Amino acid sequence: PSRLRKTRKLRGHVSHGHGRIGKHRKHPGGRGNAGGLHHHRINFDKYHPGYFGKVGMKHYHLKRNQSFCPTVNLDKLWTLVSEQTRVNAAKNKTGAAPIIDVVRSGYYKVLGKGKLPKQPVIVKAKFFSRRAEEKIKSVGGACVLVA
Amino acid sequence: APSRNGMVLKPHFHKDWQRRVATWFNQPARKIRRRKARQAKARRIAPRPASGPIRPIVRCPTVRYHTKVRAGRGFSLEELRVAGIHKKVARTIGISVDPRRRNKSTESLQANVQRLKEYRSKLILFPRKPSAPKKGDSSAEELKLATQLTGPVMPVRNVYKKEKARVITEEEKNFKAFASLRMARANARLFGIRAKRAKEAAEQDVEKKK
RNA sequence: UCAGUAACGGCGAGUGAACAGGGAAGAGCCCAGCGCCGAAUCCCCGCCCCGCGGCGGGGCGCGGGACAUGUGGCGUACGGAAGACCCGCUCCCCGGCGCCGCUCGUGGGGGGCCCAAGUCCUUCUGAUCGAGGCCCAGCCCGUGGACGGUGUGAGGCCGGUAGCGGCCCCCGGCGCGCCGGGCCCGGGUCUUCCCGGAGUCGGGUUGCUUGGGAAUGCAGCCCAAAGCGGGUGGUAAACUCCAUCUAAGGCUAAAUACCGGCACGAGACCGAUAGUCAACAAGUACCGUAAGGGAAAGUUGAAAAGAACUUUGAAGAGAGAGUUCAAGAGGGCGUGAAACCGUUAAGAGGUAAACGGGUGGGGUCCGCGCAGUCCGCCCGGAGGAUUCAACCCGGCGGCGGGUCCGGCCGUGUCGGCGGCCCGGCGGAUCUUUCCCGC
RNA sequence: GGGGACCGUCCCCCGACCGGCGACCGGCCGCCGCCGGGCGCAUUUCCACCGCGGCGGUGCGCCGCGACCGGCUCCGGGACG
RNA sequence: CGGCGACGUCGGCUACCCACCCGACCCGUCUUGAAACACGGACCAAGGAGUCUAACACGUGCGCGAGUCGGGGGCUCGCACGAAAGCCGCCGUGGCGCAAUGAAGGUGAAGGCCGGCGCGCUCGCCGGCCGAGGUGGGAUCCCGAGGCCUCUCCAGUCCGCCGAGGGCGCACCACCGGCCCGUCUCGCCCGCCGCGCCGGGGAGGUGGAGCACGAGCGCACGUGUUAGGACCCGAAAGAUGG
RNA sequence: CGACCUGGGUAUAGGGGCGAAAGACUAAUCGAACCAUCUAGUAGCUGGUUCCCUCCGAAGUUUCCCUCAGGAUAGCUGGC
RNA sequence: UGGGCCACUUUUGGUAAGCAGAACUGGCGCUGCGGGAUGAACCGAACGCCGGGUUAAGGCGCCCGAUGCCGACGCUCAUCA
RNA sequence: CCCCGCGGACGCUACGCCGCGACGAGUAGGAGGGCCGCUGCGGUGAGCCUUGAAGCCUAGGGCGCGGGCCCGGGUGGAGCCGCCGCAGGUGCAGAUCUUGGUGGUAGUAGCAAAUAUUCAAACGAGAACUUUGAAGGCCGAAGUGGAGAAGGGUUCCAUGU
RNA sequence: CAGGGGAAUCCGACUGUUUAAUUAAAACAAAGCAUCGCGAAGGCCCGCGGCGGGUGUUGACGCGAUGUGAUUUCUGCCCA
RNA sequence: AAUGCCUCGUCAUCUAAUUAGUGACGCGCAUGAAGGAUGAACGAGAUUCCCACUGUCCCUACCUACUAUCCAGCGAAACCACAGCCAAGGGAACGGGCUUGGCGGAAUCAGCGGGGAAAGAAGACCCUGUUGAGCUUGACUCUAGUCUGGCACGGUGAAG
RNA sequence: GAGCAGAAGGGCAAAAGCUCGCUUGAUCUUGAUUUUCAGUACGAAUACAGACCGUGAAAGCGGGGCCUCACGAUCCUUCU
RNA sequence: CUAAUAGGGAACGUGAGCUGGGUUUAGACCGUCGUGAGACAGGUUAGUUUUACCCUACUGAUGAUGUGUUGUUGCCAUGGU
Ligand SMILES: [Mg+2]
Ligand SMILES: [Mg+2]
Ligand SMILES: [Mg+2]
Ligand SMILES: [Mg+2]
Ligand SMILES: [Mg+2]
Ligand SMILES: [Mg+2]
Ligand SMILES: [Mg+2]
Ligand SMILES: [Mg+2]
Ligand SMILES: [Mg+2]
Ligand SMILES: [Mg+2]
Ligand SMILES: [Mg+2]
Ligand SMILES: [Mg+2]
Ligand SMILES: [Mg+2]
Ligand SMILES: [Mg+2]
Ligand SMILES: [Mg+2]
Ligand SMILES: [Mg+2]
Ligand SMILES: [Mg+2]
Ligand SMILES: [Mg+2]
Ligand SMILES: [Mg+2]
Ligand SMILES: [Mg+2]
Ligand SMILES: [Mg+2]
Ligand SMILES: [Mg+2]
Ligand SMILES: [Mg+2]
Ligand SMILES: [Mg+2]
Ligand SMILES: [Mg+2]
Ligand SMILES: [Mg+2]
Ligand SMILES: [Mg+2]
Ligand SMILES: [Mg+2]
Ligand SMILES: [Mg+2]
Ligand SMILES: [Mg+2]
Ligand SMILES: [Mg+2]
Ligand SMILES: [Mg+2]
Ligand SMILES: [Mg+2]
Ligand SMILES: [Mg+2]
Ligand SMILES: [Mg+2]
Ligand SMILES: [Mg+2]
Ligand SMILES: [Mg+2]
Ligand SMILES: [Mg+2]
Ligand SMILES: [Mg+2]
Ligand SMILES: [Mg+2]
Ligand SMILES: [Mg+2]
Ligand SMILES: [Mg+2]
Ligand SMILES: [Mg+2]
Ligand SMILES: [Mg+2]
Ligand SMILES: [Mg+2]
Ligand SMILES: [Mg+2]
Ligand SMILES: [Mg+2]
Ligand SMILES: [Mg+2]
Ligand SMILES: [Mg+2]
Ligand SMILES: [Mg+2]
Ligand SMILES: [Mg+2]
Ligand SMILES: [Mg+2]
Ligand SMILES: [Mg+2]
Ligand SMILES: [Mg+2]
Ligand SMILES: [Mg+2]
Ligand SMILES: [Mg+2]
Ligand SMILES: [Mg+2]
Ligand SMILES: [Mg+2]
Ligand SMILES: [Mg+2]
Ligand SMILES: [Mg+2]
Ligand SMILES: [Mg+2]
Ligand SMILES: [Mg+2]
Ligand SMILES: [Mg+2]
Ligand SMILES: [Mg+2]
Ligand SMILES: [Mg+2]
Ligand SMILES: [Mg+2]
Ligand SMILES: [Mg+2]
Ligand SMILES: [Mg+2]
Ligand SMILES: [Mg+2]
Ligand SMILES: [Mg+2]
Ligand SMILES: [Mg+2]
Ligand SMILES: [Mg+2]
Ligand SMILES: [Mg+2]
Ligand SMILES: [Mg+2]
Ligand SMILES: [Mg+2]
Ligand SMILES: [Mg+2]
Ligand SMILES: [Mg+2]
Ligand SMILES: [Mg+2]
Ligand SMILES: [Mg+2]
Ligand SMILES: [Mg+2]
Ligand SMILES: [Mg+2]
Ligand SMILES: [Mg+2]
Ligand SMILES: [Mg+2]
Repeated sequence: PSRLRKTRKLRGHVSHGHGRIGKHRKHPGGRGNAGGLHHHRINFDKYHPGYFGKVGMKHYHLKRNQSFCPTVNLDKLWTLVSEQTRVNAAKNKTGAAPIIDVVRSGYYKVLGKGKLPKQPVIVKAKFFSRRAEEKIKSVGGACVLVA
Repeated sequence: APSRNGMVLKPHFHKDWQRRVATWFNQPARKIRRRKARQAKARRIAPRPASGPIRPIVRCPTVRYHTKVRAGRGFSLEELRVAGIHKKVARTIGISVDPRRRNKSTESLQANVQRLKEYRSKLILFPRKPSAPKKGDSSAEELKLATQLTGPVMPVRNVYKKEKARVITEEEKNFKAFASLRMARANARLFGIRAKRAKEAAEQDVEKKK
């Protein structure tokens, strides 16, 4: 809605909000990121440190699928299965522990943020972290690996 | 000129973009046109499936999608050979065939030949001349049971084997997943240099004994 | 979508793909070569028949020519061929005779002609399509109340509009019996054979190009191949393993593009200095030697009914008269602003006008101005009339009622009698220890 | 692969008790109100008029005057310490 | 309380003309400074200048919420409106968010209280709990001695308000610890179908756009910046083809 | 009477021609013609920038810049 | 916005300057109003539209509001006061 | 336990209404409000209108701080507006602005290069300018003469206005 | 119709040409003088390109490139 | 000297008087040899003097033609914030407007050139711009053409 | 009233000056801070901490010069 | 020569008053400077001087207001001198 804008209020005021002294000129200071090392150096150094220069090794033909590896934390681990699975496991008299295959749910690596409930569980994953494996074993579970 | 905090922006509008702008006001018309063409094609191939030939089961290539299964371009020649369908006859009964796809394992091969056999059982082959049926099918079932299937023929579904809860054994509890992964990475990294050092040690052993 | 990413870049400004994934569409093939087959092949010219609708079929020719310096059939990297042995006879594509299902979201297309209902009553007007009405639940039709015309503003006055409405003419691909010709064996196993595109690849260098970075692609020049070879495997090189394809010959629909063209439909667009330059005898008039540049310009009225006739003047132009609802609409004529000008009326005037504040005078208008508001109660007087209250009958509402009686609503509560046949949908929960694929 | 079992939500019911009849409603009652018709026909009720009537509100057609009260202000007399 | 009231007068501070007193230089603009001997402006009419797209940032409104979003496609007589709307869910592919850190190989966010053991060796094998630590502030909330009542007192019935103190502490802030990745210094252990130039662990500093019971996603609106003709008009020039 | 004047026909075309030379002339244009297009070229520079009321209300200073008629930066401002 | 300028006082260069450059506070710029005849900056005072009262700085012969007080004391004559 | 009276103003668009106190300068600039204004769309006003829309004019009556608005009279002759939302090519005094029109200047500058006209008549409404006659002059054969090229293109010739 | 004349100084020898539209000159040109290149497979030059083209239907008494500027008289020194 | 700053050089001559002219001198700021110096004729070339001649002047007058002027007819343009009497003041430091004073009388005609810092043109001088263009050059970076080497076209025999 | 390398100022006496002896703290590291300042960088500097050392009997002192100046990003190169 | 041949201002008065000798465009020559293009408060030569009809001022020319109309003869405020 153009009826809600400053241009409707700026009718009758000669400079249209841009000043009488400095005016509204075409491109004072350059076009785009002009002069980022010369007369906009303070702005670039203040708000974008690290902007200029190269760091690291370049790698041609990066295929992101090769490095695709989504992760899930142990605090969200039990949400990959149904509520019924966890409840039945909790009230199960035997030592039968449910299997959570995180690859089926769409994750490859199991990270170890958060704590687990005190229920044995078999977790299938491509990769584990050290603390995730330790926390899975501490509740009496097991970590098995898939490819 | 930059103004306080912000994001360094790089718009790609330095190249007379206003001469090449693709508006989409013909998108609803295109949807209508494609829909009408689909309906006309389905009418044209009257009892044959609307979506087209049956496609094979195919596993997606890379490490990101290889847990997923989709429809392929066509059944391989090895699949058709061990299913017993001629490669030049399949395309007339509506089996797509990809002559350039090979089969690297037997599980995919067997899944696709079971797919071909199930389709061949589901097929209703009309006689070439309706008065005289040579070897096509029985008129009793082809008179009533012949209707145009909508959607893909036997759509490819991703099957997940259900894992029943089991008692964790002591071997599973004693398996060290993180250490196994780290040692496997190290072994794959150092396999070649270890072999070279073993060869050099063999040369050292023979020169020392000699 | 990846992705403003990998990468490129005075690594500055800036530039910048691909693969995988999801879809729209989906379709595959042909030579050369190697071989086999008595050149099996092709063009042309004559003569005969069937035809014409784009010129084909069939037949004859001691009729020409092309072609062994290679035509045709089989065959092409997915292997192929020939012999055997075994198995399956399974049925191709053309152009018509008559007729369907009449071809298709209910005609396939093109063309032509048609198909509902007020000009009813009273009125307004110059004219009306306006306003009021039209007993039976309401003027009439409505599968039609889009639109346009008509003297106003119309569903019913007219054209149209709706309709798996009607009639007529023409055109095109779809099945059956037959017609005329072609029309020739397919698969599986084994054996024996046969297998490929060269001044091309590749390398050097130069120039351009790309995101392609010790060189992505292209090209020039020079060098110049191989056959368990060759290409690619995004960091130059050597060795090694592996993966993947098979270059240097060819064809191919669909999805896709479309500011020119033919024909349509529509719009929260513009409304004659706007919108195309062009609503109009506009790429015109006109300008320039030429290339080229390039306008302005819409509106009487319902109907010309476009002012007969008289009169002055040489006429332009007038005064009368007349048409019209209106010429205070009179052919650049709807309305007809401002600037500017003429006249009339009022006022004023030696410090240029004009202006702010405050009064005064005059003028034009306004006030139904001109004996100045209404109304509540009470008092008095003079008059009317149903009837005032209270009771009776009937109807209707408001409120309340232990639920007085129901019907219930929320929340629990048991048997689940009741739902995977006699209710559903889900679950990453268990199973034949009844049943269809190892 | 089916077909079952179980679980979780549901959809209708058979039912007892619980809060309420609610802004989900009917029937009865009780009170109240209104309307219609009777009766009531006159010290009641209502209608219009008159008085230069009284009391209330707003307010005078125009031009004016006065009074007292209060707010602010400028002055002037008198008296006391 | 008085006067005056229809063809002459009554009221109308606005509005027309005129008179007088006081005040009053011509606007726009650049500028320290304009009435300027600074520039533009004879007059009138109509036209005439911060727009749209894309991308960000913050604020605000809405919906859903550890998710959110169908925008591309498809399905619904194909079509007055409707090129709209509706739907899909094994169309959520994908985007953004839910995880950071390192150049990379890669690695990748839970601790506290109470016990017996080695030597409770600045500590390894366990048990039991609880589930993101503590300090100082901290809206709100909770308790609360004691008071506030009636015609009066000896004696309890039920709750209302004030209330010194005390408590649990939201968000947020400051500080101290803790955890994750990089990198240094020191150091002793552990693991094994690969005993290795293998793998894991600890303590103390330090670098990170981190964690420490999520806040995002989509839509709309505003503002600001930017690329585009970019608020409007304006060069001297440069290039291509005639 | 001459390196004379002049008609017509021809030739030379734009970074080119032609010049007894003045940067002269090349269609009233020449120290680079004219026409159309790229092109709405760029401008830190000049001019302009359209309704009302209410509330708040500056700066001409610091640092850096081939910076000195401009910017970024801090300050001063407003809004939430 | 990033051209500033002015005044008291301090202060540098300059013979000086309505010159150039600093410090401090105020002002003008952005600001009208009373006074200084006139005037960006001086003196007083800052502003919504009004009535009454009273002041500031400045004035009170006439212009021009106000001394038209029987104002007080002196000084001064200018043929450029 | 209100009852000879059965009765008792207004209010409270809660985005409303009421009370009290202080305050009010403003360029550049920012913000809010706008029952200010323009054009179009979705709703709504059982809106308005040929018994007169828009537009325009007006010494007419008023309202609002204002932007502006309403009403009367005239002219005009066919369409228009209010409210709730939506959307902009949305408001002009300036730009040596664009296009169009119109002033003062101003009945002014001017209609002054190449010697020069005059008398009578005719036609005619009308004669300094046309035609005829008479006179006086000029070009003075390198012409103000008679013919062509280029260029123009019907200007040539009659008749009429 | 139809020359004012004389004595000198500077510059250019003369005649010629020149900035159309402010400069007619002392500027340019000129004959004369001097230098340079070239024997054609060449000199100088054009051309995007062709063994293309101009000089050239030419041949050193000729083409091409420069300077100075009639006559007369001289034209010195310096190759760092 | 068309070349000399100092310089109006010094001397002579020309005049009453000469920053002029001519002749001469020459340590010549900074003359000079393919250009130096001469020399007839020539020149719409620059300069000085003399004779003659004259309104150039003393010192102005008069006459003629066409205008201007007045009239009939016809009929523009430039320019224009508003306009138009001054003195002083202060002020963007030179006012038509403002302050204080002087004062101010319709409508006009022929002239005139003091003002309107009159009109004409977005100053050409000067500066600025990270705006150009024409030209030059051992400015930076290139380039046509040319010189040279190499490979190819590109072969057959001998001698060294 | 000398000297402390240099400009000047400050500072300094069994010193910071002069002469000897031994040495390489002019070394290897992480942070914090000060100065200019926008509280950015560079440069320079201060106080620490961890190594390894020097000197001295030791306390200690020293990671350059008594203090105030003596210097340098991205990209590229080179070395470790 | 004369009495004397004083000094000045008025946008260094006065270019829609003139002139154009000078400086200060484009042509050209010399000297100096510069490699060169080119430069020289060095010299020399040739080089377009536009508009008034508006307002005012000034010069002259008609007129105008007032005394009823009109005419004759006069006075002198003021200004010049
Ligand atoms: Mg403002
Ligand atoms: Mg500025
Ligand atoms: Mg598809
Ligand atoms: Mg992304
Ligand atoms: Mg590119
Ligand atoms: Mg063959
Ligand atoms: Mg009909
Ligand atoms: Mg109609
Ligand atoms: Mg109709
Ligand atoms: Mg029809
Ligand atoms: Mg590699
Ligand atoms: Mg038009
Ligand atoms: Mg119009
Ligand atoms: Mg006429
Ligand atoms: Mg009319
Ligand atoms: Mg008209
Ligand atoms: Mg009039
Ligand atoms: Mg200006
Ligand atoms: Mg100035
Ligand atoms: Mg001004
Ligand atoms: Mg001035
Ligand atoms: Mg000027
Ligand atoms: Mg200017
Ligand atoms: Mg104008
Ligand atoms: Mg002007
Ligand atoms: Mg307008
Ligand atoms: Mg849709
Ligand atoms: Mg996904
Ligand atoms: Mg706390
Ligand atoms: Mg901490
Ligand atoms: Mg921002
Ligand atoms: Mg523009
Ligand atoms: Mg250029
Ligand atoms: Mg020249
Ligand atoms: Mg332009
Ligand atoms: Mg720099
Ligand atoms: Mg400026
Ligand atoms: Mg100063
Ligand atoms: Mg300012
Ligand atoms: Mg202020
Ligand atoms: Mg002020
Ligand atoms: Mg004052
Ligand atoms: Mg004074
Ligand atoms: Mg007052
Ligand atoms: Mg006074
Ligand atoms: Mg007085
Ligand atoms: Mg004195
Ligand atoms: Mg105030
Ligand atoms: Mg204010
Ligand atoms: Mg506009
Ligand atoms: Mg205008
Ligand atoms: Mg304006
Ligand atoms: Mg005249
Ligand atoms: Mg004349
Ligand atoms: Mg004669
Ligand atoms: Mg002739
Ligand atoms: Mg000559
Ligand atoms: Mg000579
Ligand atoms: Mg000439
Ligand atoms: Mg000339
Ligand atoms: Mg001349
Ligand atoms: Mg000679
Ligand atoms: Mg010569
Ligand atoms: Mg020599
Ligand atoms: Mg001389
Ligand atoms: Mg003389
Ligand atoms: Mg001499
Ligand atoms: Mg010589
Ligand atoms: Mg004056
Ligand atoms: Mg200028
Ligand atoms: Mg200019
Ligand atoms: Mg600059
Ligand atoms: Mg240049
Ligand atoms: Mg060079
Ligand atoms: Mg240390
Ligand atoms: Mg004198
Ligand atoms: Mg002068
Ligand atoms: Mg003058
Ligand atoms: Mg002049
Ligand atoms: Mg001169
Ligand atoms: Mg000159
Ligand atoms: Mg001359
Ligand atoms: Mg006198």
